[PDB]
Amino acid sequence: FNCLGMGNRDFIEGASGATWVDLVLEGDSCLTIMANDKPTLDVRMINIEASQLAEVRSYCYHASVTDISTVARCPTTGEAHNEKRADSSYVCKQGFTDRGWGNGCGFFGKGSIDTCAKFSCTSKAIGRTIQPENIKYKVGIFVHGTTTSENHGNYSAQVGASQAAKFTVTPNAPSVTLKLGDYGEVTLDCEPRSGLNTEAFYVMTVGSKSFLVHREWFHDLALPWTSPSSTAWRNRELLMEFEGAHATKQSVVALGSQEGGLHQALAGAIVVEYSSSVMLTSGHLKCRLKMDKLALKGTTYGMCTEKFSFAKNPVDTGHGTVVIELSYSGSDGPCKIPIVSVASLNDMTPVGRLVTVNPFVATSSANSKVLVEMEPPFGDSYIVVGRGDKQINHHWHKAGSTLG
Amino acid sequence: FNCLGMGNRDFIEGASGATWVDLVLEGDSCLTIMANDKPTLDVRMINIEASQLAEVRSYCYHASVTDISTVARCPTTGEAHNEKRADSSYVCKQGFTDRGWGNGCGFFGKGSIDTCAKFSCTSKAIGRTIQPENIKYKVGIFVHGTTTSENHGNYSAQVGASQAAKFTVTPNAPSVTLKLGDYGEVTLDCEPRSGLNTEAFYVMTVGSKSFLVHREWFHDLALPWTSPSSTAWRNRELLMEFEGAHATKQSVVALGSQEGGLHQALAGAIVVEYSSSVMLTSGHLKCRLKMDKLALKGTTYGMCTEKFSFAKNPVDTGHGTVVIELSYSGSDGPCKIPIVSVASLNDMTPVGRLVTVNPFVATSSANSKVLVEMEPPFGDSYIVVGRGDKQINHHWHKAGSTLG
Amino acid sequence: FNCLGMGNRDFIEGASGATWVDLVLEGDSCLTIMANDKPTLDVRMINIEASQLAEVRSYCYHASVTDISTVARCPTTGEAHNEKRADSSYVCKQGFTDRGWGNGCGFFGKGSIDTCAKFSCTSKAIGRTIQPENIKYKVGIFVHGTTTSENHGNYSAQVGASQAAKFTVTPNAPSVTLKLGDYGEVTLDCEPRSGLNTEAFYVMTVGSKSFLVHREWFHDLALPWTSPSSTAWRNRELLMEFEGAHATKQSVVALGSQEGGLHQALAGAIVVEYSSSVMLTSGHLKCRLKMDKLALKGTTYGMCTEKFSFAKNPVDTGHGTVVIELSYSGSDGPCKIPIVSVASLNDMTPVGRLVTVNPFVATSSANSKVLVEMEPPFGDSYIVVGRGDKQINHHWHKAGSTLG
Amino acid sequence: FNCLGMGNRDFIEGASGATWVDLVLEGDSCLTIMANDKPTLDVRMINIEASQLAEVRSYCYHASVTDISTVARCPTTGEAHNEKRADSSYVCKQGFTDRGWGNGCGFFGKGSIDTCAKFSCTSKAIGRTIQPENIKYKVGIFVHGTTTSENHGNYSAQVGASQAAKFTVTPNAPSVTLKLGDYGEVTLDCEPRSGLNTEAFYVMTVGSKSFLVHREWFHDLALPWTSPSSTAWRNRELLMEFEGAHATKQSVVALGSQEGGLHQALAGAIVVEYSSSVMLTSGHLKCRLKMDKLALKGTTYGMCTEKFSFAKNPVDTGHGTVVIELSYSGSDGPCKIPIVSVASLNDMTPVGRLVTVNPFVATSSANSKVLVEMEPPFGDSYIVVGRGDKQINHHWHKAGSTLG
Repeated sequence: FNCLGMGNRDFIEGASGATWVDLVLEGDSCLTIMANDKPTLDVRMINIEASQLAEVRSYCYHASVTDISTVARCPTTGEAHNEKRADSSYVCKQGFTDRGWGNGCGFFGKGSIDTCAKFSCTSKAIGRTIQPENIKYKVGIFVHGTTTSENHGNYSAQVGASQAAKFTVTPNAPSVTLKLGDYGEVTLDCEPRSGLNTEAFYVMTVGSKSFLVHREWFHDLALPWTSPSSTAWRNRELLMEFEGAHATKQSVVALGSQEGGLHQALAGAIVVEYSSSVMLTSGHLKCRLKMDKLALKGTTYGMCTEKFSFAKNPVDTGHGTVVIELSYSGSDGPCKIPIVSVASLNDMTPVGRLVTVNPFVATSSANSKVLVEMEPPFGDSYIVVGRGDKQINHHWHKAGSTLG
Repeated sequence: FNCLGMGNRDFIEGASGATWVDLVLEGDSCLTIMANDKPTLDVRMINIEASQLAEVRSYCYHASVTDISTVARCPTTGEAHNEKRADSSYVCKQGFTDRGWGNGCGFFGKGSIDTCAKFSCTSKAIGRTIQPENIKYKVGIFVHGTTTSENHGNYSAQVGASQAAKFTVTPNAPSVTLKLGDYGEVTLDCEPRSGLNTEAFYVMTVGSKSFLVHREWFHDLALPWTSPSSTAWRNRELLMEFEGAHATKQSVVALGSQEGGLHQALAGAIVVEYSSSVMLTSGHLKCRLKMDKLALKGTTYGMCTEKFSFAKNPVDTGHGTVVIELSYSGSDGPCKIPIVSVASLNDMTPVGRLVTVNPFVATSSANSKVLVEMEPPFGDSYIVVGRGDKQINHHWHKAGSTLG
Repeated sequence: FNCLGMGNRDFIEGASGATWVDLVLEGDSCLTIMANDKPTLDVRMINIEASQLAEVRSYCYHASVTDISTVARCPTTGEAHNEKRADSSYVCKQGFTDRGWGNGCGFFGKGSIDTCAKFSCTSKAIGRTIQPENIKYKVGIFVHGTTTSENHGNYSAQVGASQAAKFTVTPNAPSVTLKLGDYGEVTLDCEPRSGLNTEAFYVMTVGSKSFLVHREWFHDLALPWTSPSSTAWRNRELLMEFEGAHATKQSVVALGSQEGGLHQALAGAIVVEYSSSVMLTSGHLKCRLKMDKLALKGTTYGMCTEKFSFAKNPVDTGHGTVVIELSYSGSDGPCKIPIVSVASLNDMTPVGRLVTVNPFVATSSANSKVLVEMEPPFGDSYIVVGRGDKQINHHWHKAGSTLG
Repeated sequence: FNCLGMGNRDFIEGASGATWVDLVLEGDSCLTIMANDKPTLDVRMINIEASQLAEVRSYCYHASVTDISTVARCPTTGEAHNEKRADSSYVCKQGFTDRGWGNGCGFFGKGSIDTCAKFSCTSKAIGRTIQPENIKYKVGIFVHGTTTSENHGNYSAQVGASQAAKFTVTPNAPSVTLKLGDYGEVTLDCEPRSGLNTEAFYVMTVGSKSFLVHREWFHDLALPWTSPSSTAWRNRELLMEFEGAHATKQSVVALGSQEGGLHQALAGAIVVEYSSSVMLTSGHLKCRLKMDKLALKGTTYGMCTEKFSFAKNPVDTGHGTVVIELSYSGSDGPCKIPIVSVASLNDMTPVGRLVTVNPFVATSSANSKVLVEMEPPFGDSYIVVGRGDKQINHHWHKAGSTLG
């Protein structure tokens, strides 16, 4: 639900003195937001849920052809009529067959036939339309408070400490205030109506899969169709072959399923999960994250007085940061972790910066663990933890591409 | 099995003094052969049977993907190996997933994965090749002896009177003599090796249907294949999608059946029935029909002496002939029917001609029926039946297209 | 201008007692109309002329790319601007090139460029629309009066004898009365508005040829376009390739002509001649031909008394008629030609019928020629010309398909 | 001809103690080679020249159709023969036209015609094949001796100082020794036969452009063709339309040029310059560069004693290096430039490394300039130039991606 470890992570820095930041969150992106005097926040799109889908029409890709009958007349006795032309379920076709004395006619020549067969649809793809007002954006937010290697990405654990929440914004309720315990509150003013091209396509369901197809390409589809406004199948003939007629009988058969060809045409189309409501992969939700009522807690606790150790030594996170896990030996917590990223032990001016702002031991229990993410400078530096003569340190070297 | 009534009927006239005629018989054609002093014959291709088909290869159009497993390793610990790479039934694929502290790795970055799945073919199309020496042409022959409206097209009935037979010619036995009772014998010298382009294509079986496809188009088919010379499926990946991998697991699924797309590509291809042997629609069999030992029987019987009547009045057959059915009142048969097609009753010179040459009452039973086909001249003429003062007659007018 | 000899000739027979006949005349068809007590008429569509074509838009299929210039800036000095972006005749494109000390920049990296080139259209296809009210149908009519082998199909010659005319019908003037001398007058009430699908397509001109293209297919054309409502070429880039940029210069070239590809897409499209006005191949003009004021002249002249001869013996015209040319030896004309088509010389009842109704020698000059078309019965008949003991005759036999 | 500034530059490091290095040089790549105790070398592919191209065949894409004639005969008089069927330059076609009395025939029906027209090819595309033994690889080599900002990329200037050469390798002479003055000699053993897929395609020339097309796709081309083995155009009809024949005349015209459609099919095909010989864009030439007889000159000259200055301050080259230009005030040259890249002025241990190994003032003239490229460590360092109390220095900070 938060960012550390994700492939797609971006860092957004609030401008100087600004209590808010503009965000563009997408289906796959995880954003880490850092603003002056604010705890660091992760924000990520979880999903987009469109609920009230309405059918536009259906196409049969697999038809059933049964109950074939042919009525026949001799040459010169007029056109055959098959009484099944009265049943709207049946497809009928006028034809002719060679007749003569050998097959029951007094005259030789073309005898009339009329051949019918029941058409039913075995499998159909249903096209549905999305209404822009029935679109829920679900978003996860995480505050970089105290966490461990083990629990950092554990949602229920972070909810536990008032350090994460999930919430929904809709066109109708595009703004949400959510309290984060002692951190106070953040609001998100989003623009859910300018997030998705809702009506430039349909949701089409084909078997176990559903797609986002063009709504024009969908109309031009060459298959038998039904609408709410036309319950009877039209263009049924597309899925049927009237075979060669002979004497007084004629075969009629349905094509095999056309599903495979649909998945063919549906190559570059987005795939989406559909049950009662559709879940959209692609998100483009703009939001303003407001942090005027968010606070950095723990900024004035006394500094932890006892020794720390590295439970996990620093590793490059691949996001242009470095992360450690500390274990704190003391039982004087809650307390502020003295930690800085410096150029040398002889000069303690902070040159690196913390992503986990204001790292904090939050319990009086001994040996609790605290994960800290930071951005050391390029070249050599040291991570120095602890104060006075309890300090520990670790060298770091941050480099980039080798020669090439 | 014979021609009267068929849509596709041609008339072939033996040349003057010639005891044989060259014939080209095709899948659908019925030939009526008339030669000097010979009874009229119908000859038609019944079918072409290729027996000893040999597989060239098979293509899977519907695959089954099961037993998916993924083995995963952390970044810097090397490439994952999935032990299923040892099973030739499984398709495997190297991949990578984002790993870090959050999903069990001491280091952040791309962790190796190796994902396998069993591939089995649910439905395959089998391509077979025809051997030009294993091709039977089955042919029906009919002699225009005595027949009735009722029995004319009845094979067992004509076999009864020695007036029809069926027979086979092969490359190995391309000539057949067949006795036709008192009519004697006819031989057919055919050229079965110059009848079919046997090796310019394959017989391909797709579900319940079989087709004659190009043997080059068949090689270029993009599907997983097996040969007798390679029992293991190759190019299996064509019917599989390795889905997105995440952490330590990855989905793998088979495409749906591709059958429908095959019937698509198989539009202008010939359809053929295949069980143990294939039956070919298209025939082009050249034969010489030899009639030197065939005779017109009944040419010197006494003329029937009693009255005839028209059981069926003359009708245009649509083949440029006219057909009647006579009933013969006499019991002096077997006897020759006196019948001619003349310009007027005052001039009995034959101007029309008989297709049923030498019509004959073949029994002493009273009231037997005899069908007679003939070609009256254009304009007015008369069909005159009987001799002396027992004669009956019917006017005929033969016209063509109205003004236009 | 009339029918004898044409491939596409139909015969239309006025109904009994009817002074008018409904006609459907098409681009290629020639109609012979026969009505009771009326001279026989030929009617044929000559052409359809749409005049007031209006442009809908134009597409350039061959462009000229000239006067290329590139303006370049060093990395860190900002985006290059090419002053030709002010000229609407020029197409411009922002780019980048590798820069460094070696090519005049204090800094290494991507330097900005801006490259322009003049676009002019060398050859364009112009799409025009037809207005249904500006459509002239030109029609030729011919009356089967006296004609010779030589002059029968000679328009100026028939106009000479008041036996042919040409005339126009428009939506605005859909009815025309035209006098035919002593034959009186015929009127044609046509429906020019229900003759052509005028607005389901455009007239498109590509070089020396013009076509009737879909008006939707025409919009979707992927070429640079101009309208009367937009005089500047849009989508010019379609006919240009901006080549690879290097340092401070970049090549830009036009594609070659696209004309050939248009003729490719224009395969099944109708071809039409366009100059000031378009001439349409396809006609479907409905007319009522009214003959209440048309008369058969010559019906009561005295019968020609002298000998005729066959200047040309009877030949099958291939239209289900037979035509002769007579020479008339007498100088008693104008006079009625006694000619009939009979079953035998011993029975002069007319059984054949004249297409050239009331054949007539129209001059007192000796040895004038008169062409006569007729429809003899099937089988044998005679053409008997002259009266009393001056009569000549010719046998005719009319047959149809040989046996087959 | 050398690398500094190029977009595509790679750095190759000779292995420890190794006097040779394996290189893969490609059409666009520039390689900088650094080996122990050797001057740094740049090596780049300049081009690949295939000379002895042989035609395989030619296709006409633009035909000229002229001198049309039609010979015609009346129905029943037999087939027309056009005497131009004797000229191999003419394309002829049998046809039929409606004939009758109106256009000079005694009989009505289909009259025979035979229509011919001269075919000449206006423009043709010629397909040529490359012989793997006639392929020259041209290669530029540069030694990182003394150079200035101004002359570094100036070939004639570097040849001047024995610091660059160009040379050719062929299948027949795949190895080249080239002397570089006081630097000694380098040899390149290349594998020109394993560099290009010479015979998997043809060189096809279409107007002003030439392409590398498949040699199979080239055979299947549907255009009129000629080979050295068949000087007469075959399949000419592809570029001609025999228009509708009428009476005794028939139009015949050539299609327009097909060139545009070729450039269409030739989208993803490589473009190459062809005159007498072809120049190939794509190179893949493997070479072993041997440096056993190459030496670092100047390694034991006395250190320059006077002051340097920065003529150009250090800039990031975008290749993961930094380059400066020094001006040397002294006139004691030739002399060794003391220059090092250190962590701090208080610790002169070299931590950065020189790409311009052993930088050297090569003249006694005052104020000569010397360019130096180097790779400082990440973070802070200093470039220190000069010895004793004549030293100058410049701070450097090398960083990478900002937070994100």
